[PDB]
Amino acid sequence: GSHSMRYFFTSVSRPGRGEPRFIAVGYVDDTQFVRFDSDAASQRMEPRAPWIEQEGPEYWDGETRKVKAHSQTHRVDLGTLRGYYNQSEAGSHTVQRMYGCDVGSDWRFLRGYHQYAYDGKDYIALKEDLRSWTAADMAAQTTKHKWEAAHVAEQLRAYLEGTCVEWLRRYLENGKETLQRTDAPKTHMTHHAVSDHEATLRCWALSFYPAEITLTWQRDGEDQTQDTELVETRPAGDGTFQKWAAVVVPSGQEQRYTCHVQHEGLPKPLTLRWE
Amino acid sequence: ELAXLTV
Amino acid sequence: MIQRTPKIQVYSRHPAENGKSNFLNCYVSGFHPSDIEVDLLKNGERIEKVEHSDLSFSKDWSFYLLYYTEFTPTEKDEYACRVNHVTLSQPKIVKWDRDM
Repeated sequence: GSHSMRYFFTSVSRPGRGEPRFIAVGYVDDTQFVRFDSDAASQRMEPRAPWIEQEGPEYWDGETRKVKAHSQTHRVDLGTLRGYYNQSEAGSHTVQRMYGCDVGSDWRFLRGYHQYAYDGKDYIALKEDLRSWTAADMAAQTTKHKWEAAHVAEQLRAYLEGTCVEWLRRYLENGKETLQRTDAPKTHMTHHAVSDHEATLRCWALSFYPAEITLTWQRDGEDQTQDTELVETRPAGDGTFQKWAAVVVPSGQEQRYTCHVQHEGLPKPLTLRWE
Repeated sequence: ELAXLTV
Repeated sequence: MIQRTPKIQVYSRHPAENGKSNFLNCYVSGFHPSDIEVDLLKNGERIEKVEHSDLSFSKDWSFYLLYYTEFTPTEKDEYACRVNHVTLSQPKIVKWDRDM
């Protein structure tokens, strides 16, 4: 039902090895559709989904111009942040920015976001009202003062509520086959002895889209969350995702253990059993 | 499409 | 400075069947900073024709990358992924286990 458009930007300083590395990617939901890499030969925003390829030369020219403008902004930021934190010339540092919009099942605006991190920690974020800022430390307060005086939130709000939502609808429409699909997980459990008295029970979900999923183990109906090993949801490489959850149990107790799968493609949550 | 900022 | 260790998974796109073409993936997620060395290994040697995804990150700012190559599993050939990152004191090798 619900959809998102998000752009992700990463800039990394490399002191005495030239200019910072800048990478930008754009996603609709869990499907990537554009990239820019500062180190690549093309110096162009490039398509990474079949359905964006139909956009004409104005789009590619304008996206390339805007992405380079974003890059230059982060180039300046790396210098400014080194000053705010009294950091030395030599060490590598990382700025990240993410922004975009969520829409509901009816494709109307739900939420907007515009968040920044420095060296892996929250730095400054646009609040839910898109009128004010959350600044994570004293250096980010300096940025908040400058962004309040420059009316930054007002310019961001118009994009996030309007333009972002308009283009997300266009992409959803043009990529309908890919983007407005739901692939329910194909599920099973595997059993393997680890000794003569214990077995690994691993619950699998394969071939699903979108990536959001919940896999849980119960013992006699009680959640086993501290005893569960749950791996990160991972891409199969074909546009679908995979995940597993495992528990190690005493041999003979298999029938007490059930795996539970929730996904938007399932007409009902599934319970998998060993009997 | 991308968004008109420095810290 | 924040440092987060990569979580490494090595796996095939489809269930592995000897003699049937497939894709070998090494997915590294949850790491920070972004500088990372990832190689796919065939019988302990680096595979040359390896592609990767564009650098992206999660809601918690940690990075993720997918490295991948077309391959055809056999009985004898052993596959692995070798990862180095500032958080690892030495490169970490995770073997492909097709019976999970």
